[PDB]
Amino acid sequence: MNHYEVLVLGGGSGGITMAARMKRKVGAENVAIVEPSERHFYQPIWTLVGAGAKQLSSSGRPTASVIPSGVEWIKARVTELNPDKNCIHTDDDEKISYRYLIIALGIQLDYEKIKGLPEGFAHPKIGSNYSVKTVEKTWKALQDFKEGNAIFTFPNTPVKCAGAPQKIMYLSEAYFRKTGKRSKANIIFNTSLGAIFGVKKYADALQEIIQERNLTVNYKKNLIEVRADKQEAVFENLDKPGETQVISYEMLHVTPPMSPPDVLKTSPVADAAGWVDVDKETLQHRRYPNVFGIGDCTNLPTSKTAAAVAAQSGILDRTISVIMKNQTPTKKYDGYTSCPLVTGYNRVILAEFDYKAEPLETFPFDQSKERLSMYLMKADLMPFLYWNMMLRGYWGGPAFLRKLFHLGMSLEH
Ligand SMILES: Cc1cc2nc3c(=O)[nH]c(=O)nc-3n(C[C@H](O)[C@H](O)[C@H](O)COP(=O)(O)OP(=O)(O)OC[C@H]3O[C@@H](n4cnc5c(N)ncnc54)[C@H](O)[C@@H]3O)c2cc1C
Ligand SMILES: [Cl-]
Repeated sequence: MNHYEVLVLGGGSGGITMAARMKRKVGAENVAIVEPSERHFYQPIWTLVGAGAKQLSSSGRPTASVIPSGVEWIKARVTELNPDKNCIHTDDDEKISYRYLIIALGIQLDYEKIKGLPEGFAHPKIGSNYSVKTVEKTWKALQDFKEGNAIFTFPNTPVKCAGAPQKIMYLSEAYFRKTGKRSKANIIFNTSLGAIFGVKKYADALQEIIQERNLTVNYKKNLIEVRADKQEAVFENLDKPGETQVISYEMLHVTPPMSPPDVLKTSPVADAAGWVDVDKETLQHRRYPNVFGIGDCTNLPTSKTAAAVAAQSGILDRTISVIMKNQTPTKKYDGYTSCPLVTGYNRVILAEFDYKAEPLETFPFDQSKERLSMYLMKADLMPFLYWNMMLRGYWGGPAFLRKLFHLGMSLEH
């Protein structure tokens, strides 16, 4: 049975970042990544891809080109987790043991929970920014929009980047004004949630936009059926159960229902809902002390964002180092996360907050305003930071940046 001191499950944002950091602690030959996909994507780009502002090719690189040098890429899927015996099963019929385990399997998309998807994507006028197979269909549907309803959904499940389903709406509405079709478009946001955003400061700002641009937002409305050939969508009224509505669309962006990865749902490392059961502050597993979790696959009570993964990687780096010296972890993860809310083709409301859902802004100015600077940062600077800093283990969030920015705001006050 092959053994690795540190075994990383998943070759995404959290997996590649943790493998880079652990490589410095224990050596590249003592680290392994279990990842099936041959491509690695910076998913935050797909919002602008579906809006036509960015190309899909720029968001992906071969998985081989982000594996840390010297670290073994176990190209396969995880099929079973047996933490009581510190081992893992693999769709190549291979068993792997570990001294420490880092689980970073992300979140799972389930378009099939909606009738009848994904078969409906074979037809025009419908897309989804959440899949590499459908993000370009969002842009094609936005280009070919003539007249009618432009409908954007938010499912009744946990999601990754909760702001993305409404980012493309603001971008679509700006495109309609840009190209002389706003008078023809009826923009509808049907969300299963009862609020536009989970933080008061940024939700109030997003509400100003919704009123100013005459966007229709129906809360507690969930998409249940797509009749793609008919170009109809069926929504259920979560507020009055039993009520359903069939509505035509000239453009339909679908945010799929999401769930923990299937291999984790009934796994011994999951909680009652299927997420990896980890400590809120240290990211160490609550049952098995040599198991750790990071990212969308965990039950960390904060937003599932790559920005949260960056902040979690720094905490988890310390947690495992302290555990490696038999000590007790002291640095607590604050639940930092950020959703770069694109409101136009050159504006971004940069929401940053913590576990208490209170703003934790990095910059001195008020980030609840739409800013060209925050757009230029997200579009033209974050991608470089992602490939070159974070995936190499040199980015643990903007905590140090926030402190030194506030120090200068004390030098001035
Ligand atoms: C459209 C969109 C826009 C977004 N915009 C932003 C943004 O502006 N800011 C932000 O902070 N976040 C954003 N996000 C969120 C961000 O992309 C994710 O939260 C981030 O990638 C989470 O990292 P992760 O490692 O936990 O998951 P991932 O990066 O998705 O990694 C999961 C990996 O696990 C692998 N895997 C799955 N199952 C198995 C298995 N059984 N065995 C082995 N490997 C497996 C997958 O192949 C994948 O490589 C956005 C997401 C989307 C979809
Ligand atoms: Cl760090």
